[PDB]
Amino acid sequence: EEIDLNSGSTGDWRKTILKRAFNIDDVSLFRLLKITDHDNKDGKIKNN
Amino acid sequence: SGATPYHDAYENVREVIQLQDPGLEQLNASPAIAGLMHQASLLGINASISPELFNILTEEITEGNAEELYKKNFGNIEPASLAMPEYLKRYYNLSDE
Amino acid sequence: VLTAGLNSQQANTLHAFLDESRSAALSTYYIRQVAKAAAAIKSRDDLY
Repeated sequence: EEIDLNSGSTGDWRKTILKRAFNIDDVSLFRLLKITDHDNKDGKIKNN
Repeated sequence: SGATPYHDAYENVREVIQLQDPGLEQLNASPAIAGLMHQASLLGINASISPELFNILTEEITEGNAEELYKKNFGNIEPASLAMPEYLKRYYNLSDE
Repeated sequence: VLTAGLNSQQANTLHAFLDESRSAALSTYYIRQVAKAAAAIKSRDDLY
């Protein structure tokens, strides 16, 4: 399943759970994605 | 049924705002944002007012729709039984005061 | 969006709160719409 981590994305329940798991907002979650992946040209990841 | 258009998502929202800002101080301090919402709806930050209740509270009661509204708000019970003070008390779980 | 931003104690408080609110709603609905009329239930005490 795709989860849109772009800081500008709107949420859904999967996105909400991920934020919940980490107790962070969408802006810092987006940055977290870039910390983990500097190649991803988008904010979308699969729920792997 | 005892006036219970219970809305769980509403309560989750209401309680979190109270948990994050227990007095709505940030809103007092940030009128640009507070001013984006009408006061009637800001009421629900503190008041337990679900959107269904909001629409009931703002509903216009007139002669032409009075029967209709009874059926739509209380349900098909009996206006004469709602009229009884004991019935009324139990219906809404009220105190005597 | 909002519950995901809570810390753990606020969340415990939230959940406790919500369960109490849900009971009143479920109980009232049940008594008026679901409970069999054979049972003379007019209150949460009678439902208990």
